[PDB]
Amino acid sequence: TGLGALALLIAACRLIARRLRETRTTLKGSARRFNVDLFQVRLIL
Amino acid sequence: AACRLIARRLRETRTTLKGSARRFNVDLFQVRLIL
Amino acid sequence: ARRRAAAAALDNAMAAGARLEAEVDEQLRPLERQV
Amino acid sequence: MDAHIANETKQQMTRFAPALVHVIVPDPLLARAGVDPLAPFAAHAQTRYHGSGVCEPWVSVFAGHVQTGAVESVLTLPPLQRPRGPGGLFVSLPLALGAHFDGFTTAALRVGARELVFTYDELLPARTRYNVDGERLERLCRQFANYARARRVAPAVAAAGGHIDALLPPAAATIDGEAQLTRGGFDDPAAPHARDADREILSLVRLTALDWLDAGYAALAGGDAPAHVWRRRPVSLVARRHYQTGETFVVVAYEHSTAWGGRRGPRGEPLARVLAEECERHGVEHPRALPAEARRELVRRHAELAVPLGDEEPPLPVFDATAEL
Repeated sequence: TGLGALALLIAACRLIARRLRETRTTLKGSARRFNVDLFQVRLIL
Repeated sequence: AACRLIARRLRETRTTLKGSARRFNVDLFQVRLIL
Repeated sequence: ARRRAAAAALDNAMAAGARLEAEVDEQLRPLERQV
Repeated sequence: MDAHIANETKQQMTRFAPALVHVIVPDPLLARAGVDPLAPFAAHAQTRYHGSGVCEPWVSVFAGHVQTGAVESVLTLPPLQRPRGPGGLFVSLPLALGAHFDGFTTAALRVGARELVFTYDELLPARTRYNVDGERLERLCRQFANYARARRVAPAVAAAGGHIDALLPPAAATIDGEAQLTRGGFDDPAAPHARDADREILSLVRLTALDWLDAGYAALAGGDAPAHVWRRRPVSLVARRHYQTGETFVVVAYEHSTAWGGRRGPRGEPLARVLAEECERHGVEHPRALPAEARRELVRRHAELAVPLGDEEPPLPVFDATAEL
C-alpha cells in the first residue's frame, strides 16, 4: 500500500522545487537587465 | 495541513510583490515624464 | 542633445520593462497546480 | 525587402564588415532629418569608434524606398492583399562586433546630403519577437484559403485550398502591420522550458501544415520569387526610438537571415555589463572616474575599452550620445 503511491510524489516535491530555483534565476536576470539599462540612462544624461 | 495554507500564502506574497513592482514602474514613468 | 537622447533611451528601456509584473505573475502559476 | 537581401549577399560574399543589421527608417524620421524622399538616392555608411576618432572608409549599400505602407510590405503577399500605412526606405548598416559589442560607438548613415547617426546601444535590441509571427502566419494561410475558394482560378491551387480548409478553420482573416508593434511582448528563450517542466509535473500529480501554402502560392504568381520566401518564414520587427532627433524606426530580423537577430546570426554580450558590474563593485558613480588600478584589469580583459580609459584626455568626449554633434 505505502510503497504504491510514493515515488511519484517525492519526484514531484523534488522536480518542482528545482524548477522554482530556475524561476528565481531567470527573474533575477530580467531584473538586472532592466537595472543595467536604467544605469545606461543615468549616464547618457 | 501546512502545505495548503502556505501553498496559497505563496500566491498571496507573489500578488503583493506584483503591486510593489507596479508602483516601482509608476514612479519610474514619473521621472520619464518630468523631463 | 543630452536631454533628448536621455528621454529617448528611457522610453526605449521602459518599452521592454513594461512586462515585469506580468512575467512575475505568470511564472508562479505552476505552484497553484502543484498542490 | 529586396534591399535587405541584396545587402546580405553583398556582405557575405565580400566581407566588407563583420556583421550586418536590417532597418526600416519610416517617413517622419526622414522628414525631420532634413532629407526628402521621392528624390534620387545614393546610400553610404561608415562606422566610427568612440573616444578615438578612427573611421572605416565608407561603403555603399543598396537602399530601396517604398512609397505606400512599408511595414505591411514585409508581412503580406502581393496577390492576396494590399499594404497600408507610412513608408520609408529600407537599408542595412554595417557593424563592428564579435565578442562584446561596444556601446556608444555609432553607425553613421549617409543619404543624398545629410548624415544620420545610430548608436549601437540603440540599434541592437536584446530580445526578439518571433512568437507573434505564428499568429500572423495562420491568418495569412486562412486568407489564401478564402481567396482560392472564392476566386475560382485554377485546379492545382484549388486542391491546396481544400487541404488548408480541412486543416484549420476557414473563419476569416485580415493582416494588420501596425497591430504588430503594439500588441506583442518580447520573446525569451526560456518559456518553452517552463511549459515542458510543467508538463512532467502535471502528468505526475495524477505534407506539413504550411508547405501547402508554399506549393500552392507558387502557382498564382507563377514565380518562385526568392524575395517572397522570407515572407512566409517568421519575421520579428522591434519598434525602437532614435537618439539624434527623437522619433521612431524599426529593426527587422528574418529567421533564415544571417543579419543581427534571427537564427544563425552572431551574438555579442552588451559591453555595458562588465562596465556596470565594475562601476558598482569599486563603488563609484561613473566609469570614467574609476580608479586606474581598477581600470588596468578592464583594459587587460577587452582590447576595446582601452582608449576611453587610459589616456589623460581623449580626442573626443566619451560616454555621451552626442559626440559627433
